[PDB]
Amino acid sequence: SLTLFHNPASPYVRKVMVLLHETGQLNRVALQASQLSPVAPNPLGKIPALRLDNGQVLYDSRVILDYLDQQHVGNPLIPRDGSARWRRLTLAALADGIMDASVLVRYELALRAPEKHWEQWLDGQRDKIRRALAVLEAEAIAELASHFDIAAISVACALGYLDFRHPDLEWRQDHPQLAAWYFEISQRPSMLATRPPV
Amino acid sequence: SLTLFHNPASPYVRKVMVLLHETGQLNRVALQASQLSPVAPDAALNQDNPLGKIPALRLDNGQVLYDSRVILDYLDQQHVGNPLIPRDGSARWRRLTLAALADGIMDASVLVRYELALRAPEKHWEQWLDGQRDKIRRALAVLEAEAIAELASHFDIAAISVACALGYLDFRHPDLEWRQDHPQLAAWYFEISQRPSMLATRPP
Ligand SMILES: N[C@@H](CCC(=O)N[C@@H](CSCCC(=O)O)C(=O)NCC(=O)O)C(=O)O
Repeated sequence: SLTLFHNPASPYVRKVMVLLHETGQLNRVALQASQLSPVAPNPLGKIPALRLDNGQVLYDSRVILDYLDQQHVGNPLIPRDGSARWRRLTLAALADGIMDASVLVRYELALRAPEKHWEQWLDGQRDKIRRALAVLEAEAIAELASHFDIAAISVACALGYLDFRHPDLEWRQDHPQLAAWYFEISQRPSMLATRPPV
Repeated sequence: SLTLFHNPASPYVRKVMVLLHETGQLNRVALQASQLSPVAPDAALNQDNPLGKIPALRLDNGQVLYDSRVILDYLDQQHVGNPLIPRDGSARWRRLTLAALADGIMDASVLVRYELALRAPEKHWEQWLDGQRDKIRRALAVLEAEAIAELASHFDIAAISVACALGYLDFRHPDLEWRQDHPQLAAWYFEISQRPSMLATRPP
């Protein structure tokens, strides 16, 4: 079968796992436990990475999601053409950017020695997250609710990661519509099954 | 019109500019200059891309696309020549994976630039810097070992992305040697650097 190089904490892996659940493809993929190397190091250790039967490996998560969305016969979760394609992919990119910034803040606080922390840098990354959440609340609520697709899955996983690694960034208070949407989609079997450990 | 947030230093912007040049679409896209960093944001950019990153592409109706991969995907469908991103089949995912390899080199290279140029020297995290150096080297080794013929076969999304990553290494990290251990990649890069699209999009 397909082998997915996997880690249960990664929000980028989670996107893939949620799509697999949602599209009924989970039983087609074997999860290979894979080691994180955030400080210093599937020869490139890409996570997620998807190995096909010829030994060739696909990455990163966006490429893997694109591939997997074409292997099932249900409604596509990534629009194949038209304005909706780039709108949903931009919303997904917005979510990926929330993840990128969240991961940078996490790696700094969890892995860099305190003496080497840079507050202006950390605040700059926090600001990206705040600005992105504001856009979602102001512009994207109806859009997210319309279809649990590439955009909704990516945002959901970004929000899950914020709760997981950054509980002290309270985001529900200033984004109540996003909070209500998230509470609901959090109960989907795909989301329940893919929560990060501890 | 279309408006692209732009500077000549960014290799992600460069991928877009190279595609525009290769596909004959430059005269459709206005450039809006952006100077920015995570500690010095562009407030005009932030109103369009809340992540505060370039490229971002404002469409005629004011809808904004980002990040670079989304913009490349859109622009590749706005010309009637051979696509630079395969739209069907195994080739799509191989070429996009190679592009992702290149984007990984760029991502690491940019984080290293910000560490060395912006963060105070006494706060430089040597062990992480070493890690990033190694991650870049391993990616280059994979290109050298596995992808040379593939890159030379078509100057497409994969070739453009790799080329922009190499240009960025030379630009921001000239003291990081990459040619010595990757001669086939170096030779390919020397050849495609002579393409008009590459010559026209060099960093300052
Ligand atoms: N995923 C995005 C990444 C884009 C990206 O990181 N762009 C960089 C400039 S590269 C040039 C840095 C330099 O001056 O050397 C950028 O906008 N940095 C601003 C910031 O992170 O605040 C994409 O693919 O478009």
